[PDB]
Amino acid sequence: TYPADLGGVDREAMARCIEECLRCAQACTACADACLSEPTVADLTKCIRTDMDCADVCTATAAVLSRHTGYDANVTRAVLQACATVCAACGDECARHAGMHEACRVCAEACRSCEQACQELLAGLG
Amino acid sequence: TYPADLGGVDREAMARCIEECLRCAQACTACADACLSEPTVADLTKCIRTDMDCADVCTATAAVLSRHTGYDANVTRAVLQACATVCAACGDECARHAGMHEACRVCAEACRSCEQACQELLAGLG
Amino acid sequence: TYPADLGGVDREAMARCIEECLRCAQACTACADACLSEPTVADLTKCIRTDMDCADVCTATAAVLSRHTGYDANVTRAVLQACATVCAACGDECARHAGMHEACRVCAEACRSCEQACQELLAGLG
Amino acid sequence: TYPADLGGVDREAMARCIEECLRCAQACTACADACLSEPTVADLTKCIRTDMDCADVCTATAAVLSRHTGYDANVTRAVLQACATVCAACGDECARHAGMHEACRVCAEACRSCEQACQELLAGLG
Ligand SMILES: [Cu+]
Ligand SMILES: [Cu+]
Ligand SMILES: [Cu+]
Ligand SMILES: [Cu+]
Ligand SMILES: [Cu+]
Ligand SMILES: [Cu+]
Ligand SMILES: [Cu+]
Ligand SMILES: [Cu+]
Ligand SMILES: [Cu+]
Ligand SMILES: [Cu+]
Ligand SMILES: [Cu+]
Ligand SMILES: [Cu+]
Ligand SMILES: [Cu+]
Ligand SMILES: [Cu+]
Ligand SMILES: [Cu+]
Ligand SMILES: [Cu+]
Ligand SMILES: [Cu+]
Ligand SMILES: [Cu+]
Ligand SMILES: [Cu+]
Ligand SMILES: [Cu+]
Ligand SMILES: [Cu+]
Ligand SMILES: [Cu+]
Ligand SMILES: [Cu+]
Ligand SMILES: [Cu+]
Ligand SMILES: [Cu+]
Ligand SMILES: [Cu+]
Ligand SMILES: [Cu+]
Ligand SMILES: [Cu+]
Ligand SMILES: [Cu+]
Ligand SMILES: [Cu+]
Ligand SMILES: [Cu+]
Ligand SMILES: [Cu+]
Ligand SMILES: [Cu+]
Ligand SMILES: [Cu+]
Ligand SMILES: [Cu+]
Ligand SMILES: [Cu+]
Ligand SMILES: [Cu+]
Ligand SMILES: [Cu+]
Ligand SMILES: [Cu+]
Ligand SMILES: [Cu+]
Ligand SMILES: [Cu+]
Ligand SMILES: [Cu+]
Ligand SMILES: [Cu+]
Ligand SMILES: [Cu+]
Ligand SMILES: [Cu+]
Ligand SMILES: [Cu+]
Ligand SMILES: [Cu+]
Ligand SMILES: [Cu+]
Ligand SMILES: [Cu+]
Ligand SMILES: [Cu+]
Ligand SMILES: [Cu+]
Ligand SMILES: [Cu+]
Ligand SMILES: [Cu+]
Ligand SMILES: [Cu+]
Ligand SMILES: [Cu+]
Ligand SMILES: [Cu+]
Ligand SMILES: [Cu+]
Ligand SMILES: [Cu+]
Ligand SMILES: [Cu+]
Ligand SMILES: [Cu+]
Ligand SMILES: [Cu+]
Ligand SMILES: [Cu+]
Ligand SMILES: [Cu+]
Ligand SMILES: [Cu+]
Ligand SMILES: [Cu+]
Ligand SMILES: [Cu+]
Ligand SMILES: [Cu+]
Ligand SMILES: [Cu+]
Ligand SMILES: [Cu+]
Ligand SMILES: [Cu+]
Ligand SMILES: [Cu+]
Ligand SMILES: [Cu+]
Ligand SMILES: [Cu+]
Ligand SMILES: [Cu+]
Ligand SMILES: [Cu+]
Ligand SMILES: [Cu+]
Ligand SMILES: [Cu+]
Ligand SMILES: [Cu+]
Ligand SMILES: [Cu+]
Ligand SMILES: [Cu+]
Repeated sequence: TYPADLGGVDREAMARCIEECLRCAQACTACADACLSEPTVADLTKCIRTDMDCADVCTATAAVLSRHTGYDANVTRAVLQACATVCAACGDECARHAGMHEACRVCAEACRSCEQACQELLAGLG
Repeated sequence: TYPADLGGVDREAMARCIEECLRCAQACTACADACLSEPTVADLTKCIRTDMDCADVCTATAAVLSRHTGYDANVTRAVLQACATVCAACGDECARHAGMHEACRVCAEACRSCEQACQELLAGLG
Repeated sequence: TYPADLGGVDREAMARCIEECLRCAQACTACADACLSEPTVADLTKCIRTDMDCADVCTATAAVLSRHTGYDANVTRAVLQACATVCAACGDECARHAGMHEACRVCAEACRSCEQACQELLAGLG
Repeated sequence: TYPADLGGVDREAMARCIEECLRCAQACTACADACLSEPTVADLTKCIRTDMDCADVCTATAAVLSRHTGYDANVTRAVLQACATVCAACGDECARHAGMHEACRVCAEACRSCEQACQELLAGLG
């Protein structure tokens, strides 16, 4: 897909990462809201905050990875590393409420899946 | 899905609107980039600008519509009206390059589909 | 600033609206976080949700209003109306906690100021 | 500002980084639009693309850095590294058009300033 500098990149891995980022951003926005409406909250504040970060970073990553013109591997690697890191953190935080709140079980799966997609694409941008 | 103030809302129409916004934001980000890489551009500048607006508004609309806690129909109606309006404008602009650039044919379909989803949900929030 | 279609627009009002949107988005992001950390919360859930919507819409509005190329008054009016409406809603919600939480007093002022800037610019785009 | 895990962080450096991210996001959005309207473009396509990435990452970074609740230094470091990297890339790209287009001179200064603010805050999160 387009420039020589993106020669040898897995276009399927790029497509999977973009779809995973958009699904994971929406999952995290939905999960921050679901935790907000739980008669519990108070105990879910780090979870809500991490959901908000994870939605913001997945949104930005989906946009950066969607652009081929004037591709810069340094920018793309740094953005993928940020998204991998926040997805890992948000997956772990949501998994802690997997039994207390069904929304966090589903969101934990979304974060873990997007973490894997970012890591797989990052590993191939050498 | 959650509060009494969202009694009588079509949850399926709400879900379709959220998925359409995320697919249309990514379609418009991809199309701004595709037009940027076209040996043409120069003639595609309004198209690129409208793609950027349409991605920004679809992103915001997907997030607002994903939230049920403390739902406010005035805010939701105003955001859906904005998204309907920009999707209409971006659909028309991309359709003009439908024969010159395949990306704009696909993006025009995305904008028209998301315009319909916003209008259908807006009509039922009375 | 640029096209004939933006002839007769107040460039100072446009600049004030953009700066107000960015200051108000950050104020609302900060206030959602401040309410999240308040030993209270539980009672601040509509406030947090409205802060999140208001940040998302102010962010999108700042970007749309920053663009002059292929200006479309219908899109700009609809986006300003959405931002005015959410700033009004978020200003009212934060003002309710003005005495309980200092963050919401400061955020209420930010929302009211950005509401005024959107309304003033909207009134002149006839 | 709030949790023990943010003990020893420079609150002034945190505030400067947030303001720099919001000013730099708007500078880059404005510069992508300014390059789009330049009778040149064609030659400014990498510049426009990098402006779009830099606006998206600065927007996300401003939001993440605005949140104190459940602070995670790994997430914050990774996001600051991404923002530093894209600001460096966008500063260099805009500087190349500093003499051809006044918008890119002003945007290059914005990118360089925000790069410095991210690097200074990152260095102190050890
Ligand atoms: Cu991704
Ligand atoms: Cu993601
Ligand atoms: Cu997510
Ligand atoms: Cu949640
Ligand atoms: Cu949660
Ligand atoms: Cu959560
Ligand atoms: Cu998450
Ligand atoms: Cu994420
Ligand atoms: Cu991502
Ligand atoms: Cu991620
Ligand atoms: Cu999570
Ligand atoms: Cu959770
Ligand atoms: Cu949860
Ligand atoms: Cu969760
Ligand atoms: Cu998640
Ligand atoms: Cu989550
Ligand atoms: Cu994720
Ligand atoms: Cu996540
Ligand atoms: Cu990912
Ligand atoms: Cu990814
Ligand atoms: Cu939608
Ligand atoms: Cu849409
Ligand atoms: Cu779209
Ligand atoms: Cu396009
Ligand atoms: Cu186009
Ligand atoms: Cu376009
Ligand atoms: Cu579009
Ligand atoms: Cu859109
Ligand atoms: Cu939408
Ligand atoms: Cu739309
Ligand atoms: Cu379009
Ligand atoms: Cu087009
Ligand atoms: Cu096109
Ligand atoms: Cu298009
Ligand atoms: Cu489109
Ligand atoms: Cu389009
Ligand atoms: Cu659309
Ligand atoms: Cu669109
Ligand atoms: Cu829509
Ligand atoms: Cu919609
Ligand atoms: Cu504004
Ligand atoms: Cu605003
Ligand atoms: Cu605000
Ligand atoms: Cu607050
Ligand atoms: Cu609040
Ligand atoms: Cu609030
Ligand atoms: Cu607010
Ligand atoms: Cu706002
Ligand atoms: Cu605004
Ligand atoms: Cu507003
Ligand atoms: Cu508010
Ligand atoms: Cu409040
Ligand atoms: Cu508050
Ligand atoms: Cu508030
Ligand atoms: Cu506010
Ligand atoms: Cu507020
Ligand atoms: Cu506001
Ligand atoms: Cu507000
Ligand atoms: Cu405003
Ligand atoms: Cu405004
Ligand atoms: Cu910053
Ligand atoms: Cu920045
Ligand atoms: Cu910038
Ligand atoms: Cu520029
Ligand atoms: Cu440029
Ligand atoms: Cu540029
Ligand atoms: Cu830039
Ligand atoms: Cu930036
Ligand atoms: Cu930044
Ligand atoms: Cu940056
Ligand atoms: Cu730049
Ligand atoms: Cu440039
Ligand atoms: Cu320029
Ligand atoms: Cu520039
Ligand atoms: Cu810049
Ligand atoms: Cu720039
Ligand atoms: Cu920057
Ligand atoms: Cu920049
Ligand atoms: Cu920075
Ligand atoms: Cu920074």
